[PDB]
Amino acid sequence: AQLTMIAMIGIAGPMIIFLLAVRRGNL
Amino acid sequence: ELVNVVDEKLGTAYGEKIDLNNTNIAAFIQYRGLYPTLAKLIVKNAPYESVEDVLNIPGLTERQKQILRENLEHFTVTEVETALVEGGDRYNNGLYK
Amino acid sequence: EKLAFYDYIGNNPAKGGLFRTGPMNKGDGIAQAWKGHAVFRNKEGEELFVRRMPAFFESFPVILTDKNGVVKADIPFRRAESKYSFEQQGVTVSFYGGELNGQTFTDPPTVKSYARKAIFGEIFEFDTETLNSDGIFRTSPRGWFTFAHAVFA
Amino acid sequence: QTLTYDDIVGTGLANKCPTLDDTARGAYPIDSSQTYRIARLCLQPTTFLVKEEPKNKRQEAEFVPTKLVTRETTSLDQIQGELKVNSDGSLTFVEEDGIDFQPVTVQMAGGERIPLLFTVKNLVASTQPNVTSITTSTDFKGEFNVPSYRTANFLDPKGRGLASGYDSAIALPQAKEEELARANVKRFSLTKGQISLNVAKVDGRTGEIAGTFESEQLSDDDMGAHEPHEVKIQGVFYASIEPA
Amino acid sequence: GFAWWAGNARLINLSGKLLGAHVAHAGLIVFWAGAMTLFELAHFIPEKPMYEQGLILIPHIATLGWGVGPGGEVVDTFPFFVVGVVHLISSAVLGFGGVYHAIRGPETLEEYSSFFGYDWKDKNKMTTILGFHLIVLGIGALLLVAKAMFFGGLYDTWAPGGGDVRVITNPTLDPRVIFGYLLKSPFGGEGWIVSVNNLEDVVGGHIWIGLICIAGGIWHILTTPFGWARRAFIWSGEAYLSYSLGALSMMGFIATCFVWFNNTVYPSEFYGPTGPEASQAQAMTFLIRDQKLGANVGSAQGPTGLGKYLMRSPTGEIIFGGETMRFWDFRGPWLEPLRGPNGLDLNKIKNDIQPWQERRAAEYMTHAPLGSLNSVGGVATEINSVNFVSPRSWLATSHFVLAFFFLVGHLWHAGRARAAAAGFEKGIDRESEPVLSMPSLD
Amino acid sequence: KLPEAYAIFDPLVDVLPVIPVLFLALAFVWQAAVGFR
Amino acid sequence: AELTPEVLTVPLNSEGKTITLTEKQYLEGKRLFQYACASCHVGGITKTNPSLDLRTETLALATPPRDNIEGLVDYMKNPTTYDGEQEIAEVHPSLRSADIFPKMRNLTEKDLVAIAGHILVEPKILGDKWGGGKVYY
Amino acid sequence: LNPMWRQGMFVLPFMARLGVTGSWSGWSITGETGIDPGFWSFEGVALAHIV
Amino acid sequence: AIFRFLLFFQGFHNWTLNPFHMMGVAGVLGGALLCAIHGATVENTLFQDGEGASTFRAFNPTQAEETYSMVTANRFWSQIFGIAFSNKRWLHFFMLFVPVTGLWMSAIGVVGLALNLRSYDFISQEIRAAEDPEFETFYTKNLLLNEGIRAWMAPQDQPHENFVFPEEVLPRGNAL
Amino acid sequence: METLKITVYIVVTFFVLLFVFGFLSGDPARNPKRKD
Ligand code: CLA
Ligand code: CLA
Ligand code: CLA
Ligand code: CLA
Ligand code: CLA
Ligand code: HEC
Ligand SMILES: CC1=C(/C=C/C(C)=C/C=C/C(C)=C/C=C/C=C(C)/C=C/C=C(C)/C=C/C2=C(C)CCCC2(C)C)C(C)(C)CCC1
Ligand SMILES: CC1=C(/C=C/C(C)=C/C=C/C(C)=C/C=C/C=C(C)/C=C/C=C(C)/C=C/C2=C(C)CCCC2(C)C)C(C)(C)CCC1
Ligand SMILES: CC1=C(/C=C/C(C)=C/C=C/C(C)=C/C=C/C=C(C)/C=C/C=C(C)/C=C/C2=C(C)CCCC2(C)C)C(C)(C)CCC1
Ligand SMILES: [Fe+2]
Repeated sequence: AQLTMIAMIGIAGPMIIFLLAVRRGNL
Repeated sequence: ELVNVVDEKLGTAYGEKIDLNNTNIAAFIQYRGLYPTLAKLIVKNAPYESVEDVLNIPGLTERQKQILRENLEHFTVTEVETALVEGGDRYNNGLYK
Repeated sequence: EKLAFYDYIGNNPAKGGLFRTGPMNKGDGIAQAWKGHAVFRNKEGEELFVRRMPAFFESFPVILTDKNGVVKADIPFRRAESKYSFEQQGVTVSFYGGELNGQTFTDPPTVKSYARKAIFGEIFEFDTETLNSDGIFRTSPRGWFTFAHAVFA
Repeated sequence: QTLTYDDIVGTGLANKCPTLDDTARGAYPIDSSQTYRIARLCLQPTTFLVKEEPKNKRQEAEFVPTKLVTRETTSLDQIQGELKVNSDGSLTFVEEDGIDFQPVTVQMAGGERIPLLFTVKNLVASTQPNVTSITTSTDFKGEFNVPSYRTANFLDPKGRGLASGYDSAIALPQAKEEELARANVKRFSLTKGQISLNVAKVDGRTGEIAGTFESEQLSDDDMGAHEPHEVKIQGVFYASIEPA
Repeated sequence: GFAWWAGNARLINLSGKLLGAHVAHAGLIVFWAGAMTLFELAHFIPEKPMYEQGLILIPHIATLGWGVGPGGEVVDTFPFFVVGVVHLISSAVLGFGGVYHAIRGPETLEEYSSFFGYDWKDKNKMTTILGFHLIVLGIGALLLVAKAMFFGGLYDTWAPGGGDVRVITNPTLDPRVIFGYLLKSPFGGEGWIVSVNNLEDVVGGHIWIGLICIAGGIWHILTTPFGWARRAFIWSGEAYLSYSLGALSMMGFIATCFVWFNNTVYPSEFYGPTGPEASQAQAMTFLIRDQKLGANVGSAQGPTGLGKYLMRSPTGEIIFGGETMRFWDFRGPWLEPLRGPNGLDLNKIKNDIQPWQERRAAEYMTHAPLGSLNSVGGVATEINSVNFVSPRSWLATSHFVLAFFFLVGHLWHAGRARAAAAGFEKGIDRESEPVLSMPSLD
Repeated sequence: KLPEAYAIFDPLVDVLPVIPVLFLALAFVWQAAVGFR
Repeated sequence: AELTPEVLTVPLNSEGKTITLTEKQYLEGKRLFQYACASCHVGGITKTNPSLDLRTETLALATPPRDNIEGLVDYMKNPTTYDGEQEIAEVHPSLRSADIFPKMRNLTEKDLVAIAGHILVEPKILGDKWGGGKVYY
Repeated sequence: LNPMWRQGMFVLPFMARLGVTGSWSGWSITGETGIDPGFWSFEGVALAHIV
Repeated sequence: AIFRFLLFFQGFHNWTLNPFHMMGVAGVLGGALLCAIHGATVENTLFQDGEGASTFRAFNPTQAEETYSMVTANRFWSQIFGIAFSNKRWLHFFMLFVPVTGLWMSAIGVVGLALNLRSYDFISQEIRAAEDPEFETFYTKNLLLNEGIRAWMAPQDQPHENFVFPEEVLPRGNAL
Repeated sequence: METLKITVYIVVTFFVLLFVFGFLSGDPARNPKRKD
């Protein structure tokens, strides 16, 4: 759906923050 | 002595029929075949002394005279009223919807 | 006449204004006599009824109805497409009781003139010269008392 | 050379009638076995004179000068009509159509605004007999109609009007109406005016003429609310004649 | 010492991270232009006028002469696709450089290279950066010239035959015309640069602007500010930002009026009629209708005494009557055939109105730029039915709003830049309160 | 409409222009993660 | 109240034969009327010529009567003035003039029937509001 | 029949006495219409005294 | 529905002409003015009590000292506007006084409107306008608007009255 | 009227030049703290 794409796209942003926070990145 | 001439006109045949000398051109839409073509000629060739005069409009086809003949009973003529025909008001009297 | 005078909107206390000062007589005048009860009929002899002015309205159109509430005559604003004019409908007025008892009027501007007054209820003759009345409704002592005491409260 | 819109716009030249060179002292001959029309009549007022009221008896006031306050909106132009040759050789111009009216308001001394419908509507103007040629001494004299300055739909500031509006002073519900009848009942006036046109220039080649005019007519009466004033209008004119 | 909500101010003295901020932000601008174009194209239907479809970027490309033929009919949508894809692709490159310089790159440029590093206080370096960008801008103005003269031309709503794409072979160079515009009054009937009404003047202005920017760019690379300029300005990063904010604000106000009044570089074929245009077309429409019925529209006196259809302007020109008397300065290609030297020509009006002019008037009158926020077309009392708000209203309102806030942003940063350069932007020193060492007022 | 060959990506294109808005919102998730320092 | 077959029944021709539209046809005709007609004919008036409206009694008195599906479908192909004397395809959208009125190009014969049907149905639902103007808003 | 002294005018005659005779609205006390007095009209004199 | 109530009061009570409403308006707009100008003044006469660029952190709710200079604020406004506050207690009382008093005044006018005791007309204007059809003011123009409001909304807004106004009785200007 | 026009052109030009030269006359330096 259109809502499938915008869900995947929308998930990307916060996923970056999470990966960096769970790995103690330079946040 | 101070009388509204438009209100007075509503007390004559003008208030019940299409007055060939006075009525705005939009009223010819009430009967079929009259608008816009015959309405245009009728208004351009006013005034008329008798309702029957409109049959003598130069240029009428026989079908147009037939339409007029059939609608003569919905026509009337009263004296021209300056207030109703000045301002080009028979073509556009400021009334839309 | 006393009962008819109660049936007249000029004595309604909710028809005044804050800065319209003085007695009610200063507005519509000193009432002199009941003119009689106006009965309106169209050209078909149907009795018509003037729609009365509600207290909310500073001004109100003149609309005449039959016993069933159907509009049968009015005073039109735009004349060009009027269907219900007094002229077209042959509206007349007849008076019973009071000063004009048994008189009938047929000339449209006179008939309209009484129709304009009938929206106020029963029709009265007023003396407007003695107090130089201005023709604009004022409220009664019932109105002024209520206003002052609700504001003080 | 010819001027375009973009040369004229905003200059005031659009309100001016075409002029003829001071050499144009020719004569335009009139063939009676021929019909003629005025292809364009242009009238440009230069002076508005209003007659005063002397209040008293047989003194009769004069025409006083006035100031125009409505700007360069005054000229009649694009007027056309038949130019007829009569049995006696007089010519008669019959106005057919054109921009033949302009509302104008001028101010008299003291501040009174006088509005008027400057017009030549339905103008019929004739010459003297035996013209045979239009020359720098030909005069046209005629009369025209002056309809009401406002037409039937116009509503006064309390909503009263002739073909529309209230028929009473609704803000004074119980005032006696007889004092108000002149303001409550609108009427539509239709009066006559008079105009002289004096041909002072003639281009015999092209059929253009130019000259001077004086007209007299009534000002606005505000649909019967007040008495009109008499107005005298002077200006210049231009006209072009064609074989019809 | 800045809080999180002023966190981008921490970037003031970190030239490397600020570069990434800027380049990343530039990627965002390019992304929207690419994404919006494709979105518009995906929704585009060629049989509907563009202004019935909420399009603002496709009209900009069509105006450059791509995709359209005579009358503004869209002939080929592929150029639209190309413009969108190429912008879209390019944003990934800008994004890439942007986050590299912001996260991984050198925090400050001045140690890595003396060419790219800068101090805000270095007046010589600042004018050189300025100079480089002036040359870029000058080149950009010349690309528009190149498109108009050497690469197919531009759409020309004034072209004879209903508008068409036209190559510009004689751009206006006369500086009395070009700079003449800059000195016209901004009031009605004049309209400053917004009155530019032909592509020759448009193309010629960009030749002039291109050269002036390149010349000024070389000027500022080669010079340093003169002392009168040194003593007049505040020399700091926030001062510079404040100056640009004011310039952008002024520019937004101009663009607002441009899209609202100009029907040359915003052709009404693509953007819909202007407000003046649509109001003139209503008077035209009923002129035409009534005249067909037998009315003599020249001699018709209206209720006020003025002409019902035709009257004079304050300077005598014959114009349309009614409330549209205010819009007589309007000029448009469907109307100009009816003008003579004195304004509208009664003989042309009686005899020479064409069907395509009747159509275009009726179309423009029924697409006047009035509509509700939820896109119900027409006056505020209209019922639901027509889904329509003019692109001109959308473009005018959005850019008035943006221009206003940027003026506020100018005031904010200009005042702070002044106060920070004088050293009291954080408050008054209790031990050295200036007012306490002044004499009393009374 | 998009050219035929790309019609598969039509629903993706209907969504793309919103993406810059997500960068502003993403800035506040980032600040939420580090506690608005 | 609901959309019943009775309200969805409209005259097909002058002879008095009738046709019953589906609800689907009605909603489609409404959408197409908005797409191609409403900019001038919203609510059954005519913005560029208010003297002529889409009321049934008005269409009945047109020459060719237009108060039936056939008369309306014909009008959309070859519109004439109210008295039938002049063809007006050049200033009124129609199939005959779809080159200059591009929204008419992609309309099929069944679309014309749906547009015609909506125009005949709507006064049955809205009464005086259809074609009445702002007075009845 | 209605000169200033019939109208209770008191300072008007002192302006008229020394030469101020017209008003910016175009009338003069001598009865002549269409006159321009320039600044020193009755209005200008009044204004001058206020300033 | 409250928007409807606003427009009803214009059309039927001419409420904008009421001096008790006007005093209410001055109290609400005067309140909002006072709110903005006092907040801005404090924030722009702050003392430097910390080193950060965020000045909020340099305040402590138990500190004895004023956090901004009344003296500099007073001189600014005296030279900009001519007058200024000099008394902090009076200033904050006045901030109480203005919007409270404004709202009390509008309440009094609505008590009057409970009885239709409106400030609807000016009698002198109506007398002149009735007799002189060339006399027009913004006062008479607004009453024409009220009259339109009444006739056009009353049937649908007061459905229990069963008002039937035929098209011919509706007040309308030309064309519209 | 032209006398009026010229007079106003002159008066407006004067006040504008005061404004411009006034701010060009070392205005950053006219403050109570650091004048440079
Ligand atoms: C409860 C008190 C009360 C009431 C209800 C009345 C009622 C009446 N009186 Mg009587 N009267 C009273 C007290 C009262 N009076 C007193 C105390 C006096 C002596 C002054 C009089 C003297 C008097 C005379 C001499 C006359 C009347 C007359 C009348 C009648 C007409 C009233 C009128 O035009 O109002 C007009 C009222 C107003 C225009 C309202 C004014 C109120 C203003 C607008 C309020 C000001 C608000 C203020 C500024 C708020 C700002 C505060 C802010 C700073 C915080 C009416 C029956 C008249 C009559 O018909 O007699 C036969 C008459 O001639 N009265
Ligand atoms: C080119 C434009 C530009 C640039 C580069 C800057 C740069 C800067 N500004 Mg300035 N500013 C600008 C325009 C600009 N401003 C404009 C136009 C205004 C007026 C509105 C301001 C008003 C302003 C103030 C009041 C302040 C700054 C400050 C600052 C600094 C820190 C800002 C920060 O971290 O924001 C952090 C960003 C945010 C907190 C996000 C704000 C969110 C906005 C307001 C709402 C967005 C709504 C949007 C339209 C729709 C949202 C849809 C929804 C679905 C999300 C920085 C140096 C600060 C300063 O002085 O530093 C020295 C400061 O206090 N600016
Ligand atoms: C256009 C908007 C914009 C841009 C470009 C920037 C850019 C920047 N900010 Mg600002 N900021 C913004 C809006 C913006 N900000 C707003 C709205 C706020 C209010 C919340 C702030 C508040 C703020 C604070 C409080 C601070 C900054 C700081 C910074 C800088 C360092 C950030 C950092 O270390 O991230 C580290 C974060 C991460 C590593 C998490 C992931 C971030 C990546 C970039 C997300 C990319 C996602 C994207 C889909 C990737 C596409 C890749 C593709 C190209 C292949 C950087 C230059 C900091 C600074 O100045 O440092 C001294 C700082 O302290 N900003
Ligand atoms: C205005 C934007 C801008 C600016 C000022 C800089 C400046 C800098 N970058 Mg950055 N960068 C940018 C954009 C920018 N970059 C972009 C868009 C990308 C993504 C491709 C990068 C990716 C990037 C990387 C990966 C690195 C740098 C590095 C550097 C530094 C050294 C560069 C060097 O030696 O020159 C090299 C010069 C050239 C290669 C000349 C080629 C000219 C280019 C390619 C074409 C001209 C562009 C044209 C005018 C416009 C674009 C066309 C388009 C419109 C179609 C320098 C401080 C380096 C650094 O900091 O190391 C510590 C480094 O490693 N940059
Ligand atoms: C982005 C564009 C830009 C920017 C920011 C600058 C910035 C600067 N320039 Mg450069 N300049 C540029 C483009 C630019 N320039 C171009 C393209 C050229 C070539 C024409 C020049 C030629 C140039 C010269 C010859 C000089 C500068 C100088 C300067 C400095 C002083 C500026 C100043 O006081 O102006 C403030 C403006 C004034 C004091 C006068 C205002 C006059 C305008 C026209 C008034 C009009 C205002 C009105 C409201 C708007 C209508 C416009 C009207 C013409 C119709 C400053 C660093 C000076 C310097 O130090 O250089 C070393 C200097 O002498 N510049
Ligand atoms: C403005 C550009 C219009 C659009 C879009 C549509 N119509 Fe129209 N219509 C318009 C005018 C100016 C007129 C009067 C034409 C004349 O001179 O007679 C009409 C008329 C009609 C009629 C006749 C109504 C009658 O009472 O006889 C019909 C049935 C009609 N129009 C239908 C119609 C349809 C179905 C449209 C969308 C396909 C449509 N019109 C669009 C102006 C405009
Ligand atoms: C083009 C393209 C692409 C790209 C994309 C991108 C670029 C993306 C991005 C993305 C992003 C960029 C995202 C982001 C997102 C985010 C979000 C999702 C956010 C959220 C938020 C929130 C929700 C918030 C909340 C909060 C907080 C946190 C705090 C405060 C409060 C609040 C509540 C506000 C791809 C690859 C697909 C491919 C295809 C095409
Ligand atoms: C720094 C920072 C920031 C910012 C960031 C930014 C702003 C960035 C940007 C980025 C970017 C700016 C990105 C971009 C990207 C893009 C891309 C990735 C693209 C892709 C593309 C594609 C892949 C396409 C495809 C296609 C085609 C080709 C065709 C058509 C179809 C389609 C569309 C599918 C923030 C705030 C967050 C935080 C802090 C830090
Ligand atoms: C392209 C084009 C064109 C052209 C254009 C041009 C040529 C332009 C120019 C422009 C210009 C040429 C501009 C200029 C501007 C300027 C300005 C805007 C200024 C500014 C100023 C200021 C800001 C200042 C300030 C100050 C002062 C006053 C004092 C001291 C201090 C200071 C310095 C701060 C045309 C139109 C033809 C057409 C179309 C296109
Ligand atoms: Fe406080």
